Amino acid sequence: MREIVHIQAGQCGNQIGAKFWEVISDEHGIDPTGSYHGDSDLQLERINVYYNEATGNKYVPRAILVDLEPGTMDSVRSGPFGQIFRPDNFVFGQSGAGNNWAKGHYTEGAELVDSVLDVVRKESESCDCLQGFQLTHSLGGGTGSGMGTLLISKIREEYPDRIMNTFSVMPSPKVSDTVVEPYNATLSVHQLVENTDETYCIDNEALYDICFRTLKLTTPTYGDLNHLVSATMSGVTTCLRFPGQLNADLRKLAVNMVPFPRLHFFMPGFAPLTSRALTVPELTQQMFDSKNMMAACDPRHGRYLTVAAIFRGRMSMKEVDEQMLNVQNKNSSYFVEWIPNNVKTAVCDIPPRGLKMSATFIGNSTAIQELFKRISEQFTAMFRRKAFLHWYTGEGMDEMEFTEAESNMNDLVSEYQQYQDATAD
Amino acid sequence: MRECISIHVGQAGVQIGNACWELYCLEHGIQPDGQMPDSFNTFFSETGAGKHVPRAVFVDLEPTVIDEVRTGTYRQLFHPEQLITGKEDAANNYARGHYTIGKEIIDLVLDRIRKLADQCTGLQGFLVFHSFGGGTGSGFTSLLMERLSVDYGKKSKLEFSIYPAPQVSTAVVEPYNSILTTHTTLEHSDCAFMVDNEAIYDICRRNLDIERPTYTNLNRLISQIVSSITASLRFDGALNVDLTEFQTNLVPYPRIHFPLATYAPVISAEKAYHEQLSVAEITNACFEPANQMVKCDPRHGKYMACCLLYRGDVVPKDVNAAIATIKTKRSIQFVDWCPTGFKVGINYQPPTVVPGGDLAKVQRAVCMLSNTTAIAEAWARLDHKFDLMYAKRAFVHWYVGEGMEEGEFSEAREDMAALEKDYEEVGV
Amino acid sequence: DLGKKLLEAARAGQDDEVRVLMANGADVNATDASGLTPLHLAATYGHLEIVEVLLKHGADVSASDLMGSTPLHLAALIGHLEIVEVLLKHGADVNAVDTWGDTPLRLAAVMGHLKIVEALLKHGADVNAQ
Ligand SMILES: Nc1nc2c(ncn2[C@@H]2O[C@H](COP(=O)(O)OP(=O)(O)OP(=O)(O)O)[C@@H](O)[C@H]2O)c(=O)[nH]1
Ligand SMILES: COc1cc2c(c(OC)c1OC)-c1ccc(OC)c(=O)cc1[C@@H](NC(C)=O)CC2
Ligand SMILES: Nc1nc2c(ncn2[C@@H]2O[C@H](COP(=O)(O)OP(=O)(O)O)[C@@H](O)[C@H]2O)c(=O)[nH]1
Ligand SMILES: [Mg+2]
Repeated sequence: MREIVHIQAGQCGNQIGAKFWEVISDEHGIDPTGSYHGDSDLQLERINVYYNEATGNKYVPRAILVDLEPGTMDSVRSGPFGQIFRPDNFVFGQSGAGNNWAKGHYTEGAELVDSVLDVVRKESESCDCLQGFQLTHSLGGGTGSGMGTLLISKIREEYPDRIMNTFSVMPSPKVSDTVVEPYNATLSVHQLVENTDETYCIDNEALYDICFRTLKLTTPTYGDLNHLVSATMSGVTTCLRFPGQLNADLRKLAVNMVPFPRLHFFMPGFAPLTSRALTVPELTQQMFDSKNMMAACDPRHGRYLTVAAIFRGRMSMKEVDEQMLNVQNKNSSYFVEWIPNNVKTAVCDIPPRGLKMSATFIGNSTAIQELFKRISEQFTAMFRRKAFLHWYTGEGMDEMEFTEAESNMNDLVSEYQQYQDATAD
Repeated sequence: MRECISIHVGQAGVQIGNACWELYCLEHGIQPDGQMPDSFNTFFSETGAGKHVPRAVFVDLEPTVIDEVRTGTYRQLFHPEQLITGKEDAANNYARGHYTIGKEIIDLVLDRIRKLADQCTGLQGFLVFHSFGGGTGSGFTSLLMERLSVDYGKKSKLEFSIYPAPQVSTAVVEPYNSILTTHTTLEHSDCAFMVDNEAIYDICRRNLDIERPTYTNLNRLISQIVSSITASLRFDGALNVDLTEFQTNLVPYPRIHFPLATYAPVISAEKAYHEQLSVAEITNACFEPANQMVKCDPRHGKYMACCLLYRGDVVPKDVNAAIATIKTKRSIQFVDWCPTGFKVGINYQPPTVVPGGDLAKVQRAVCMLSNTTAIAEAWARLDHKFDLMYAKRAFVHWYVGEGMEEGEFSEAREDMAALEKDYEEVGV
Repeated sequence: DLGKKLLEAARAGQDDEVRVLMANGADVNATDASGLTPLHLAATYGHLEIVEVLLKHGADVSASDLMGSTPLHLAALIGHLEIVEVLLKHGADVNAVDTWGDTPLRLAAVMGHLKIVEALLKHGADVNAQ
């Protein structure tokens, strides 16, 4: 039945996860009590992918809410859709992770991990045919980063034949909670490279840049940044949630989007960039523009290994095809010649809320190395001076673990460079 | 009796199967419930109640496509045991279709095939419908073809294979699945009819004036061609009366078993009253590359065999006069060791179309089946795409993680290289 | 050992302990095994009051550890603006180069500490020369 199990960990993970649920519930016609009130049968056709059927024609998100900080329970439960979640799916600790990856991965997180897995098991066992897991988290904190990656590795050992998909929020000094963010993110990337099938790189640096460019914000709130995350999350899951020409799940997406196992970090994009009707050529140009990417990398500095594009709304499907082929013909140098027909387009008749037409971009680009280089350079600046190292070693971590994570991220950067320079011999 | 069992594997196989059985019912006068107000007994079994049941098996690794058959217009035509579904698909991965996922349903599928075979008194063999591109269409078909060669050693096996096209919803790994299935099926198939999605797309756009053809539009055209090929097995003519004859008439060299099908006329139902096309006009159209099922240049190739299958108001002397003109005005080069003659079949029933469909009802139609070395161009297109990706080992990890050895990609490509050489050797 | 105690107090931000140890003869310029002084530690960990107290009682503003790191490099790396301004005012070498070839400006820029980048440039930080 192609069910997905959704997990949200830490402060960022729960904030973006709640916004995803509010946005997709609106699209599917599901109110906060779990009742359906829409006008289309297409809204309920694939409802089972994200929602469990409850008593008396009600729908309940297949969602697990995790945090080491107790205050997260309260904020979610007080949100507009707070009541929609199953109360026994809230797995919360009391001490917090103090923005420390080691606390999330080895201490507080290791103590709560079994309780989460019991909830994951209960949801998984009730699925007719589990597609896989979707995890929302930041890489810059302690819980989403440390505990999220511990959870991923434990799920990978218990469900080895199921897809692991993440929506991973990359830290930026432009939007920063602490200077230990490069350590937390590097330690996490190392885990993501090995244990996830596909990761959507949601870069806080790119979110800040979009908000500055579009709303002239030098001081955006997490609400401003999250508007872009929820629009993107809705767009990238369109073909999982809605009936259409496409007969596909997360594995089929991973198969066609990931040519090399480690190179599974996507650069998401979105058009039009609104705030809290464009023509098909305008949507297409905007979708391929550096200014519309949710990862702070210039696509023009690399090459696309693979591209997926999802158009939503009533538009000329002939115009979409012509526009997509035009991008590939006129700008052949930005796509690898050794993966034939590596740009795929899908069209969904249903547009998102407050928009008549939209386009969602999913790029597997070698330019993503710029994001990893940025984190690596900040990691190295901090690690060379051993600043804050006792926070991690005090939790039992060894300095070699830092050196190893550093080397693996640099190996990932060199792998992207190798394919960027590869020729179709 | 001389029964033929049709097997539809994966989405493309099942959907084309739907269009074929819809058209067979209309041709034979069978209603969607199996009732009829017999030469067609080769394809349809008959119950005590007078219900005509297709000798068909439908297999898919995920249930969505077959569920539409189970609840649609023809829900009472097939018995539930003939419609087999798994829970998880092959996710465009040949290795999942063949190894990991396929191994879980193979025995059940063979058990269901055996139940149909037991109802036969003179089983000729099988007609296998599948895509080259899908993980199920590629992987599961090759596993089933391997098992059918062991379990039914003397039986003929023919294929109707959907060849991938960028204009028609292809996927990036489809050139791999195509080469993988071709390699493993080659020694288990007697004759295979490739259907290039781009050729069908081109015909629908050019002749039916459909800008963006749906799977329904494409499949109604494919079923019209498939029916033209299987008519001889369902109406008891004088040409291609048994599955064995397809090999005898079209395949002098066993590995070179891919005949080019050319069909005419394809006319829009929504176009102004036109004077009906003569035998000479529809025959001339058989040598027009635009009417081929597979895109290739036959002037670059040599003919090994050629069959012309007419349907409707077709006088034998008019066919003989049309063929005489073709040996004069046109340059049809046969290989120095082949008879040079054209084999002719005529079925006098007026051609049948789906009521309200895109195709106009015609007085006379023709399907030419020619074994030409020009079809090697379609193998070269797939091989080039395979080569680009394989040189970098792009996507190979997905296959290796699903019970397949990496060496199988090299063994498959070497076999394709030998097949391209077989064509080149015959072509001179 | 008073030296070890003052290094710990400056790192932990124990304002009262720092003043008590210094009254007992604690070496204001004591070093740990890596060459870090109480001023390096107070500058890294954002203890402004301790930075000011150490500077008033003989702390070397431009002391180098074994890797050539000065308190200014560390304050600029971690992003402590007020500490950066206090060190500069007390004569910290704005263009000090550590073993990796980094200056305080380079560290502030890599870590995205824009206000510190501005403050360093205003106090004569040389961008084109290390
Ligand atoms: N002509 C035609 N081609 C089709 C149809 N459905 C799919 N295809 C083609 O078949 C290929 C995809 O293979 P599928 O048959 O859909 O997939 P599958 O065999 O079910 O296998 P998996 O989904 O990978 O498990 C592409 O090249 C499609 O264009 C159809 O109804 N008609
Ligand atoms: C469940 O959602 C999706 C699933 C898939 C695809 C996709 O992008 C259009 C999706 O939407 C984001 C997909 C992606 C990329 C491909 O090539 C790069 C491809 O060959 C093929 C595809 C898909 N197939 C087709 C014909 O589009 C199958 C997998
Ligand atoms: N985009 C976005 N980033 C957030 C949000 N909340 C926190 N962050 C980022 O997440 C990182 C801090 O991790 P956080 O999730 O608060 O910590 P955790 O609770 O220990 O996982 C920093 O990079 C923050 O900028 C949010 O709602 N949206
Ligand atoms: Mg399928």
